[PDB]
Amino acid sequence: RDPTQFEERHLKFLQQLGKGNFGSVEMCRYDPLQDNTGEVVAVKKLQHSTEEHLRDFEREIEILKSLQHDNIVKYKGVCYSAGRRNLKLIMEYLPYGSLRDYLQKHKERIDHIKLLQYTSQICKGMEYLGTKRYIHRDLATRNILVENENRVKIGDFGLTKVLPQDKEYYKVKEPGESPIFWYAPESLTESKFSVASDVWSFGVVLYELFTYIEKSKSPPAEFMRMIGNDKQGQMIVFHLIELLKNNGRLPRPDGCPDEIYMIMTECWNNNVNQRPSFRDLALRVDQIRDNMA
Ligand SMILES: Nc1n[nH]c2ccc(Br)cc12
Repeated sequence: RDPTQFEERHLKFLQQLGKGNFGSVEMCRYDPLQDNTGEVVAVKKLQHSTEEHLRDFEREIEILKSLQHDNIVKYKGVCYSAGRRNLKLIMEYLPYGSLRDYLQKHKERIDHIKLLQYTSQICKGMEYLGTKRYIHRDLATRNILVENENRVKIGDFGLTKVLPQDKEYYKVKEPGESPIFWYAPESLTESKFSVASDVWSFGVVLYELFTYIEKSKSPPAEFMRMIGNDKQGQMIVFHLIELLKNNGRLPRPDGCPDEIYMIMTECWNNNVNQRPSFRDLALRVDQIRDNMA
């Protein structure tokens, strides 16, 4: 029998874990003996399993399956439905949930040493991803999962794209729901996504971590304040682009160490080529951890 081949009939629903963009994730027990002793897994499925969505979902599955790293959620297998060929992605279940909820829950009880451990781990997952020429496009604390107190993993790849052989960016022609408050200026203006725009988003993740997910301090709350809460729909994007062009930025989180703040601000460079590399960020973060320890 194939362990990566899961029969949907044996999957028992336990609880809902999240909904992002097109897919929904559920906690399920794979219980073929039907006695509640089987493994608990996370199961991602599509809410609207159209032709086009299914095609994109299958590419996402191949992306995750190709990744093997301590800080990337583990692929376990796939479910296939008879007939129209609906797909479910089976992944390891990480019991402490999303980093966003985890931090929002425990707040400052998670100290700076711990936050920088998570930062380094996120950096390393992204650096590895980049070696495969994948662009995440959706790096945010809501897409990072907590395995235990000492380890986080990048947990969703629903927007992930593979770079063309000959280009260092991927251009999205018809944008869907976009996390614009995590987007680099060139992603907003030209829909260009690259390792460097992932670095920009990583700076926003660093901001998220050091604000402890204080709601009034979220990137959407802060950017909306800066452009004016009166701005709506497409005008938000127009004014955000103008703000960023004029070096409008998220503020330093209260109590943030200057060395960490410096990293955020370097990630948020309008000049794409001047943003740091994930290889260098991992080294820099680990050095800061070493100095603190
Ligand atoms: N809690 C989780 N464990 N594993 C997951 C995979 C994807 C998503 Br979304 C959540 C989880």
